[PDB]
Parts: sequence; C-alpha cells; structure tokens
Amino acid sequence: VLKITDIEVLHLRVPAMDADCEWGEDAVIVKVHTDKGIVGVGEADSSPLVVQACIEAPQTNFYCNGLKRLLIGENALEIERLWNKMYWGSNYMGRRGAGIHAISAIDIALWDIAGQFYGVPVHTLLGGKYRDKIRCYGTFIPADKPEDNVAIVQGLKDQGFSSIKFGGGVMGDDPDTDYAIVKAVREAAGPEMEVQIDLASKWHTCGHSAMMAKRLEEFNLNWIEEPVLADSLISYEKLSRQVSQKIAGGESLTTRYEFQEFITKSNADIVQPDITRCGGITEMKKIYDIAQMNGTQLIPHGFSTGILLHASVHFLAACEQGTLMEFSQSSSPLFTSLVKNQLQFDNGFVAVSDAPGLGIELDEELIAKYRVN
Amino acid sequence: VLKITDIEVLHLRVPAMDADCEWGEDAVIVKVHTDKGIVGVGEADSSPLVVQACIEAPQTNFYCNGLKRLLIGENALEIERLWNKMYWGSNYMGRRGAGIHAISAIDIALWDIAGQFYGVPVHTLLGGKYRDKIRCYGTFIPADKPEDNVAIVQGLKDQGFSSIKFGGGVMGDDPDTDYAIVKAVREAAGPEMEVQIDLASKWHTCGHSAMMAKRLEEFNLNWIEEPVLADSLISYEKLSRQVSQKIAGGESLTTRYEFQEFITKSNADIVQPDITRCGGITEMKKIYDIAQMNGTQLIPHGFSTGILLHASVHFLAACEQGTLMEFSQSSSPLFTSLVKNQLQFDNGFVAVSDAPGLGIELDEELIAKYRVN
Amino acid sequence: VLKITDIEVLHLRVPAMDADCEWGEDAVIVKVHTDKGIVGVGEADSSPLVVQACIEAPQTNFYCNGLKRLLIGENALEIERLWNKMYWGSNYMGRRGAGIHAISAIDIALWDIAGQFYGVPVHTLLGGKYRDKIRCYGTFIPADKPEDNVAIVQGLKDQGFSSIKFGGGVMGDDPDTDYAIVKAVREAAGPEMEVQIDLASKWHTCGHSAMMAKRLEEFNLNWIEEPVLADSLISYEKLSRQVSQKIAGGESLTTRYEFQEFITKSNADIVQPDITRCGGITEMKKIYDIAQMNGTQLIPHGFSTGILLHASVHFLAACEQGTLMEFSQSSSPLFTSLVKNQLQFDNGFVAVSDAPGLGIELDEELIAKYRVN
Amino acid sequence: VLKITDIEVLHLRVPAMDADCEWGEDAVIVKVHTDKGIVGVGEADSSPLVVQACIEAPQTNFYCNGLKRLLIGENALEIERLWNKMYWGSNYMGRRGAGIHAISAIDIALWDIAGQFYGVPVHTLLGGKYRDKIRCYGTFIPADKPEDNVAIVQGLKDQGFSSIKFGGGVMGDDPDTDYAIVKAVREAAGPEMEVQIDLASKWHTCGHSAMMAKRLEEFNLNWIEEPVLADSLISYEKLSRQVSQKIAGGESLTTRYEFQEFITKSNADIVQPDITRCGGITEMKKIYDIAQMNGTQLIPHGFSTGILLHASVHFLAACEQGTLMEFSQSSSPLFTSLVKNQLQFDNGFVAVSDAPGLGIELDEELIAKYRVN
Ligand SMILES: [Mg+2]
Ligand SMILES: [Mg+2]
Ligand SMILES: [Mg+2]
Ligand SMILES: [Mg+2]
Repeated sequence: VLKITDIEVLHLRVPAMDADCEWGEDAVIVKVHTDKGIVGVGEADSSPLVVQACIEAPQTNFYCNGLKRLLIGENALEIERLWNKMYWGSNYMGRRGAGIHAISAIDIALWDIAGQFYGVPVHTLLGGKYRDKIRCYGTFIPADKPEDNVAIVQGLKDQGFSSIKFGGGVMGDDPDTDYAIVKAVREAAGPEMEVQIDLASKWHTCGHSAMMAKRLEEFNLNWIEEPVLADSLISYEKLSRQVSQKIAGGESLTTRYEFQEFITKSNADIVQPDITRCGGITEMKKIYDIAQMNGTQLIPHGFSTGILLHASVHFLAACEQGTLMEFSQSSSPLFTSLVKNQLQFDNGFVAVSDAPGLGIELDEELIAKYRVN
Repeated sequence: VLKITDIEVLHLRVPAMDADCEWGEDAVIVKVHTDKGIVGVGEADSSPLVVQACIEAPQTNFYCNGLKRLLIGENALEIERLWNKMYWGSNYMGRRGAGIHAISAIDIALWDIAGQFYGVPVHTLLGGKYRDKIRCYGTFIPADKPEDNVAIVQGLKDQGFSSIKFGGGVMGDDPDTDYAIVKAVREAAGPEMEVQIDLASKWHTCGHSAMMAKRLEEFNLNWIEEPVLADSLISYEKLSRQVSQKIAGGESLTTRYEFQEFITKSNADIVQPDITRCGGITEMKKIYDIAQMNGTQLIPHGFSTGILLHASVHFLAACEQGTLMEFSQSSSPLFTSLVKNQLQFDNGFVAVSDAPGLGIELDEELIAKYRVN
Repeated sequence: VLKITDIEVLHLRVPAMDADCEWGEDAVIVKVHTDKGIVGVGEADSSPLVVQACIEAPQTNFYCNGLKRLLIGENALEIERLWNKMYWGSNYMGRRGAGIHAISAIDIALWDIAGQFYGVPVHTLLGGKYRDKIRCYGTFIPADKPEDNVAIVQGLKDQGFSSIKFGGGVMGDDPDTDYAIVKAVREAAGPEMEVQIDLASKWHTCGHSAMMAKRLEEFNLNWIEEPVLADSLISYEKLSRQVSQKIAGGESLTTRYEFQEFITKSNADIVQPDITRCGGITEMKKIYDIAQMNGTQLIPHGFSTGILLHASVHFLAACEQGTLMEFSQSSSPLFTSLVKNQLQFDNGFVAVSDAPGLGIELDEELIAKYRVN
Repeated sequence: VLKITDIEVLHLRVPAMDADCEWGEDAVIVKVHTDKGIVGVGEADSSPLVVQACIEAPQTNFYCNGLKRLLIGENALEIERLWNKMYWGSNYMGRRGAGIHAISAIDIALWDIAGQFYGVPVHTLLGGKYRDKIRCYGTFIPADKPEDNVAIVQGLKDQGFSSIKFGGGVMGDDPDTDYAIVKAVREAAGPEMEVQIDLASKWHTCGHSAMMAKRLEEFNLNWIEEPVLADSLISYEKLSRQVSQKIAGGESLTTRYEFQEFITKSNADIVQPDITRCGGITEMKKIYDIAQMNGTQLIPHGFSTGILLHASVHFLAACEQGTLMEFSQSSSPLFTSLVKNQLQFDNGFVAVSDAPGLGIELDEELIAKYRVN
C-alpha cells in the first residue's frame, strides 16, 4: 500500500516579513511524501504562518490534532477517507476557515500523488476530460486615474482575452470614481468584450450596491462580483431581485456546507470556490454537484501560483460545465516561475495537460531563494 | 485616549509536544498592553500554535493581516470598532474558525481593560448584574466500566452540584454500554438531580440518535448534547420533531452568522457558544440577543482556565436569563492556578466578582514554568 | 456606586396650550440626577403631557409603575438592566407606544450620565467612532403653490445640502398637485441632488401609492417615505415588488419587536427609528443589529431639539453604516437654542462631538421662559 | 344629530398616591356628554394619569392631538368613524399601548350612548343576543402556603363556579412551590372543575415552561395563561408543538394589528383581549372576526369595575361563541359599588342585561368620595 511518510510545508515570500504584501507576493505550499517516492504538491491561498501551524500542530484534544500527525503512516490513495479524517481530527481548530485552507493544500497534493501512482492525469480520476482547452478571463487592479486603464485593457486584448475582470485597489470608493473607471474600460474594450467587475465587498451595503448597478447598466457588465460581504445572504438575495447584471460570490467560503447555504439562499448566478481554500479538489467536486442541482454556474476563484492553476485546470477539464477559468496576471516570481513546466495562457485559452497527476515540477532553486522557513 | 502598545501571546503546556493531550493540558493566553500600564487578559480555547499564528501573522493581502498588526496604536476602549477592524482585516484567513478564536481572545482582553479603565466590573459595562451568584452544572468523562461511575457522581454530589453532565471517552460507541452508563448515573444521583449527556457527535446519524431518545425517556434527561455534528442542521431539526428530551449544541460555532443559522434552523432548545471561540464577549452579546428573539436558551460552553471562567461569569451575571453555567474541573495546574484570585465553585454556585474588569491576576511564576514560547 | 436621586421632567411649549402646534413647537425633556452630581439629559418626541404622566405615575399594579418610582435609588450605570426594569415594571401601561417614548428619554439621559462618569463621549461607549462627521439631508414642508418651493430648495443648496426631503402640509392631496410640487423641486435642485419625499401616510392605500410612483419616476426620487400607514406590512411588501424607488418607513414604531416585524415583513429598503421614540440608544443598538442582519439601511428619524441631535450623532458615529442623518430646519427657539453648545450643520455635514456623555449644556434661561410645568 | 359636548375623565383611587396598589384599587372612567342630555360611560384598565393625559392633551402636531379635542362637536352616533378619527389624530402618541387604552374608554362610552339613543341594549347593536346568561370562571391570587388554598377553592365552589383560574403572587417563582400549589387545588376542587393557571409571564422561557407542561399533565389543566411574555411569538409557537395543555395569552395587546399577529403566529388556542385596552367594543369585534377565521377561542380579559363587566357581557351576548367570561372578585368599593345596578354573578353565570346601552347607572356619591381629580 502507498504510505504517507512526511508532509513538508514551505513558506515562500517576496517582500520583507514586516513590509506590505499584495495578492501573490507570498505562498504556502505543501509536499506530501510517500514510501514509493511519489511526491504530491498542493498549496493554500491563505496566511502562510497560519496554514503551517494547522499542519504542524500537536494534539490539543481528541478532536484537535495538527494535520501532519493524522496523516503520517496513512494510505495516501484513500483520499476521501483522509479528507474526513482531517476534517474530524482537526475539527476543533478547523471545521471552517483557516483549517479548511490547510486541508485543501493536502487534498490537492493527494490527488497529485494518486495521478502519478496510477499513471493518469488527475482529470481522468475525476471522470475524464470534456475539452482540450479552457477559456479564460483576465484580471487587473485598475489604475487610480480612469483613462490610465486603456493601456492595461489594450494589453489584455492583444494577448487574446475575450473576457476581463477588474477590481481592488481603489475600487468601490466613489460612485463618480467607480463610474469613470468602468466608463474608460468598456470604451477601451469595445462592445463585444465580456467585462465583469469585482468589488471585494467594498460597496458595503445592499442599497449602495443597487444604486450603483443601474448607473453602470449601460456598460453591459457580464457580472458583479462580491458587492458586499457574503455573510449577508439576505443582502445577496435582495440584490438579485433588483439588479439586471449577474451576481457572483463565494471565494472566501469553506466546505460544502457554506457553499450549500450560499448557493441556495443568495440566489447568486455565479458561485466561485477557490480550490485552495474550499476543501480541495475532493470538496470542490461536491460543491460542483450542488451548483449543478441548483442551476448555478461554478467559475473557480484563484490567483496564487502554478499549483492552483494546474489543480483548477484539471478540475474544470473534468466538468461538463467547466467552460471558464480566471487567469490572473502578475510579474511575481511565485506566480510566473515556481512551477517549472507551467501551463501557459495562449490567445484566449489555457491548454489541458495530460501528464500524470497535476503535471507539476517545482523550481527547486526558486524554493531555496524565497524559503522563509 | 488609552492606546494599545503590545499584544503578547503566551503558549502554555503541561506535557511535551510529541505527547498525548486532553481537554485543559494546554492553553493560549493573550495579554493586551496599553500605554497607561493597564493590561488586559484573554484566552482562546483552540490550538495554541494556530491562534499564535493568527495574532503574529504579517500582511499577506489587503484583507489578510495578523491581528497584532491591526491593533498596535489603536484606542483600546473602542472595543466593537476594533472587533470589526480585526474581522475585516483578517477576513481572508479568519471570518470563521481559527481566526475568530484569535479575535475572541483579544476581545476578552479589551473588555478586561475597559473595566479597569472605567473602574467597574465588566458585568456593569454589559448592562448590570442580575444576580450575585450563578448556578453551575458539573461534568465528567465517564469510566469505561458502568459500575465505576457511582463514585464520580457521589463525588460531585459532595461538592454541592444539583446538575451534572457526562460524555466523551467510550460514550457513544456501543448502544448497550451507553444504556449501562446512563443506568448507573440516574440511580447514583437519584431522581432529584438534573442529568445531561454529551456525545460529542458520536451517535453520527439521527436514526441512531432518535432510538436512544425513546430508550432513555425513562431516565428523564435534562438535555442531549451534540448527538451529531452541527454541520447537518436538517439532522437536528428532524431530531426535535421526535425526541422527548431537550437538544443542545453549538459549542464549535463562530460568529453571529453561524449561530443565527444554528438557532433558527436546528430547532435546538439550547445553544452553547464558547466565549473564547465564538467571537469573544462582544459577539456573545449579539448571539444572546438572537437566542432571546427565538426563545432559545443560551448555556455557555467552556473549559480551559480561570480566564474563560471570569469572562463567562461576568457575561452571565449581566444576562436576564444568565442562570446556568458549565463548571468543569480538572487537577490541571493551568485550570486551577493560572489565575491567582480565581472564582471558586461553592455548594452549587459560583459567586459573581465585582472587581473592575474581569478581576484577573495571573500567576506569573506559573507562566514561566509552563510557557512553550 | 452611582445612584439615581431624582428624575426631573420639563414640559416646554412655544404657543398657547389651546392653540395650534407644528412639529418642534413643544418638547418634553428629562433630567436624571445622580448622587455624584452628574445630570443626564434626554427627551421624547411624543406628547409632553403623556410622557410626563408615564414618568410621574404611581403604582397601579405590580406591572404598572411610573418610571420615576422604579429608578430612584437605582444604579445609573447599569443601563440595559434599568431598560429591562422600566420595560417590565411599566409593562401594563407601556410595552408599546407612549410608555416606550418615556423610556427612550430616560435611556438617553442614562447614556449621557455614563459618558460623563466615565469621562468619554457616548460614541466610545457604543463601540468607537468610524467618522469625524456625518452627512445630512435637509427637510422642509413644501409651499402650497408649486413654484414657490424654488426659493426654499435654493436656500438649502447654498447651505451645502446634497440631499433633501420634503413632505407634510398639503402633500399627498392631489395627484396633479403632488406632481407639480415634485416637478418644481427637482428642476430647482438639478440632476445631481438626492431628492426624497415623505407623505406621512397620506396616499392612504397601496394602489394610489403605486400609480403615483411611476408618474414621479422621471424625477429620480431617492426614496418614498411612509406612503401609507406602517400598520399594513402587506401594503409595504406589495409596493416594494411594484415600485422602482426605495421605500422608507418606521418612524412611529417602538421596540425591537415592532422593528423586527417591519424590517422582515415590509421589504422596505430603509428603516427609520427615532432615538427618542423607539426605546432610546439602548434599543436603537438592537434595531441596528436587526437591520444589518437583513440588509436594510437604517437612517434615523428625528426633529425636535439639540438633545435628539446629539444622541443621534453619537449613535451614528458609532455605526459602521452610520453614513446619513436627517437635519431638519426650524426657526423655533426649542430647536435652535435649548442646547447651548449645539452641534451645527456645516456645508453638507454635521461634525462629531468628542465631549464626555452627549456633550449637552442646556440653556437654563430658556427653560425658565417656556416651562409649562 | 346627537353632538358630543364634553368628555369628562374621572380618576378614582382607594389608597394614597405614594402607597402600594394591586389590581382594582384605582380606576379611570370616562363620561362622554351629548347635547341631548344622554351620557355614556366607559373606562380603561391602565394607568389613570396616563389615560387622563391622552384624553386631555393639546395639539403637539398634525397627528398628535389629545382625544377630547378631536371629539368635541362630533356626531356621537358615528362610532367607527370616530374610532378612526382618534386613531389617526393621536397616532403619534397612540397607535399602540396607552393611547389605545384611552380610545377604548371613549369607544365604550359611545356604544353606551348609541344604545340609549336607539332605545336598545348594546348587544342588539352588535348583532343580537345568543344567550340570556354567560358562564363564568373565577380567579384568585393563591396563598403562599400550598395547604392554605383549600379554603379559597371551596369558597368559589360555594358561589357556584364550575371553572377557576389562579396566578400572581408567588406563582411562577419556584418549580416545587408551583407544583405544590397545583397539587392542592385539583384535590380541593375534585376532577369535575375546569382548572386554569395564569403565570403572568413568570416562567420566562419556553424551556422552563415546557417542563411543567409534562409535569402537570396529570392534573389536566384547562389552559396555561401567559407562560412567557407575548413579545416572543416564536416562544409561544414552540410551546404549542410540545405542550399537552391549551395555551392562552394576549391580554396586554392593543389593536387588531397586534392581535392578528398573535393569533396567526403564536398558535395559541385562546386569545384574551381586554375590552378596556384593546380598542374598545369596536375593535374587539374586529378581533373576534380574526379569531373566528383562525379557529382561535376568544375569552375576554378584564378586572376593574362594573363598566368593564357591562361592556364584556354585552359583547359576549352578541357573539355566537361568547360562551365564557372571567368574573374576578374583590372587596374593593370601585369593583362592587361604582355601578349602582351592577350585574351579579349567580350560581355559575352572569345574567344578560336588556336595558338600553350598557345599563350603567353610576354611584355619584362614591365618585365624590374617591376622585383624585
Ligand atoms: Mg473576487
Ligand atoms: Mg460539549
Ligand atoms: Mg417621516
Ligand atoms: Mg392574565
């Protein structure tokens, strides 16, 4: 039987431990080692220090063990049983939130392991591939001055993007400033392009979100992502009845339970689990099933490294409705270079890899360079 | 204009990191330091390494800061605004679970500070005390042999306990054993005593749960605690339609959002937030209001140190319906001795402290002896 | 301990006791006296004679005591416990309506007392301030002839108001007269200004309200306040499904219970408790929490004296979503001059006061002048 | 063309203003005077000072007039239009609570006038009498010692009471005492008697309430009255799903709106409007219709003077299901002697009066003796 022999956690960071940090300038990656010398790689988009503690923690009580402790000596191929072992065994400190992000990383690595052991791409183990490539949308953080975004938008257009998302930075702060940035990007993109917006909850309330949506209705937005916090399922529901554009959310949620509540109560058009936060590939499978039962489109969230990319691609290839992925752009060495043989965006699409497991080879020299721990 | 100058996390432990650990043999306490020399003390009943990481974490992104970074230089008196700053600022890594445990500890410390600063017990800041002492119930892990339990029951009877709870260990596993443990405890306690069971999710399904509910209807139990996992709200509701006894749960939940769902969808009679997990005193207050609006009894959960105890007593004293508290006991030096002037169980009841803040003086010798960090 | 020693009720009136009276030409204010010589000031926007009787009443039965009787000798700092004491103790004559207005006045004065005793502004005790000033909207009673409102609107525009509300007088009487007044104010204000209307229930029925709303839809009204009586929650709900503009109501309601029913059943966009009617600052806190849970915007109602103003400002400063206040305009000496150091509207905003308690000094000479009792 | 010329409020009292007072030692009665010499009598079971203020109040605003000002010069026969004029005209200070108590008194007086004017008993104006007498139940405050109660039960048995209610005093406080009081009363009355309890909200929560419901299932109580406060409709509904006995409440509510909510959301078996609080005879009629539509039994609440008694009998006589009335007794001269020709309890029953109006002649000597104003 294939036995787990070690779990290795690697904190990677680009700026200083006291300095500021954007999305994608740090990472936490896990290597699961087995007795046959198959290593699986996963990651979590979460706080690296916290994820590390969830994995490396000792026993606190019978329902509170660090994840490494529960998994050394275990049968790596039995992925779902191990998911349930980690979930129960770390339940006191996990169950929702950071502990589930830790589980996601390990689960992803276990799927990598199984694919390599069995000699098949993960998409085969998930049921088989429906497509040889996946359509992407590109994302950017918008420039403070509205008309300075034309250069960014045009830069994505000749890259081949037929769909774009923007938000963060100073997005949501001024109704007039919000209007002027959305103006300058639709004009720069033309009337064929899909344009969607992400507020990262910055419109705060239901009323401010609805007023802003009718004013931006002329620009024909494809969706409006996280106008408010996903805590208020009532606020989402109420926005759905009163807005014309699609509503998207869900990226910060963890486990099938939170997704089941979101999907059925928010009346969102689009649900966006992150494969490295939600519980991993195993959990994402169950979340997809719930979405399908409810007529909700699942478009995964994610921007970290090639590990998230390879996991998300393998997952979507295996979905009948896996027709759209987020492909975010960064100059960070962690995004561009950590995975040596990284899948590349190419004229509107990313190709599906058929290599065993997740098809990940890590840049070992780069690990040595940015290793905090 | 009291400013926060430092947040000091103390990991305490009795056995070694590689060794076995039960409820109460480790703790994570937080000291919040101000520029006027007053210190506030809080704790989190969770994994000490994870809570430490939540507090000490650097910036990862705009919604992902460790708590300490968000709080140095802030006005300590502005407790609810600071709760929201932490909730928002750590949202990506927190929101539910481990991050909220870390928030709970700090929140508790901030209340302790405000009390000292204002020269009044926390119960006055919470609205004023309804009682001079609080009725307690006692808890035990039952011995494997059913006939061995008569000495533990009697031991609690000698202390003055009019109400007792048992669970954990071999409770839950075998239905015949379960019956044999419940047999010996009602007989040893007599018909006078309130007797409650806590299965810690070990009956697994409502089908297995409902069978024992008709079986032990002759033993007249006060409540049945966590028959299944609180993840299945439907399983709880279904139990409430066919069970004679009262249903209790909720100890592992975090934020008013999880409690609002549990309270309204589970039809449980009793909700059990832990003050050191749910979000702290600030959040506990909101959870109390929701419980009141829905006719649900709030009996807090908690067993760690005198910190949890002092916070729970100050809370319940200020609640119109704050009429019952868990008083679990251990010989563990972290429970008995960390808080110097610790409130004592006394013939059925724990007295309400009127000292300013939470009335907590820490055994500084003991801290040095048992600190891991 | 800080003990209540007296409760002093002052009926102030501008015109004769047999003459007509507009909004703001009479007031009832309460002074709560303590043994440390701290006086707290509150008021109720209600009938002065009735409020006075609720406070000064003797015992009628065990659940029917005047409020003064329940509070002399009590511990003033224990505000929420005293709220519950008054609520239970006056339940037979109070519970809803005028008795709750009486409670509001006292509760406001108790918060004033606590702030002074502790040496902090009330906004600190409510959780801390989110903003140094609060955006206001101005209100006026419209002139009978439509085009005579231009002078009023322009008068508010150079005052700095970016948002205006009008109603009362002859508002709601004629569909053509209603249309012509709304015409002449939007033209006078321009297309940038927020313009909202208040009918004070004068459209009577659901059908008349809906027909009038589509005809005024061109003028882009920010909200429609109280089209019908808030008794018919069904009428509000039905209007929400069929109207484009925001629906506001709630000003006449009392206690969390009426607000919970309104908020959840009316599907109103905006809920408007009056801090001097709803149960006071204590109750308003619980009403805010309910609004937040349901995605409903809370915009306080109020126009009486500086006492209501100072209470509402302290409250909103302490709300994460306290972004808008009603600032009504009157020439009445009670509005302009009763509070000596009154906060002033200044170019679109009112500044937040940091003085201890509510920051209220009463014009004692003015009290002597208009004192009926 | 009968015109109202005066409304005369009479505050009556037995002990002094500073002294103790129980149910029935004060009253507030209203005389409505017409220009044709006929006088109508009503009362309000509420605080006499507050009801007086509600009636005698000046104008405060357009929706805030004292009732007397709204009614002088009006056509007394137009009772329902006058109810609506008062409801609307005092809405700001009334709407629920004390203002509706003041309306109730006047409404009752107007019915008394119409009856005299038309030469027919009020029961004819209400639709016509179904019965010549009404079955009564009797009430007592139980003596502290459980064994002392056997003489009171027997005392009521001697009078002819086939149905009895007890509560107040020390009822509610201690569960063992509660059981010991209920023990002695079923035994003293025998199995024949209908026995009911009224806790006056003193069981506080449904958890405490439901335990006694299984406990006293052997005593076969006719109903359990107001176990908790009627504010928590959810608490009532939850009690109805698990209680053997019938649930009663509603005595403190005002207007068809509160009753509609209580009746439909509480799942109570019995609703108890007080004719002198709920809105008067006019409103009671509407509340009866709602109760009928929902299968809810209406048993009126009331203990004050012969005014309440004469109004309640005239009401119930005209109801198809007006088959049970509360007949509480006191030695108090306001109860026994204010109404000269007072209807008498007679061997189980109170006879129906056919005199025009309410058949009320007031003891004018007694008025002079006990008037406060
Ligand atoms: Mg997003
Ligand atoms: Mg438990
Ligand atoms: Mg209004
Ligand atoms: Mg009663």
